[PDB]
Amino acid sequence: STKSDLPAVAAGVEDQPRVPISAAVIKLGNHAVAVESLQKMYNDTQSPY
Amino acid sequence: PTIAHGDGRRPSKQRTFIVVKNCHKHHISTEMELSMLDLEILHSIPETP
Repeated sequence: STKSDLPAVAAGVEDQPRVPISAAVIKLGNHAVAVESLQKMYNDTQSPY
Repeated sequence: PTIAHGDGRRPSKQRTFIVVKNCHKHHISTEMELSMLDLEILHSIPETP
């Protein structure tokens, strides 16, 4: 059964504590989505984004 | 800082370089006048109003 097995699927993923994260989010239709750019780290290292 | 690479190329070496700048010097010069009479009467002692 799916409800009986959901603890087996998440092998300690729900156990770990959660922390707030900084990222821009938008509401498209019904989905909330996170949008971001990583170009800072690649500009810092002179590697091609 | 540098990024790790996984390709066949030799690993990118960490980079520390030395940057030397030069200090400029500026000079400023102002000219002022004082007439000889303006400087003479300072030595004299005034009593009458």
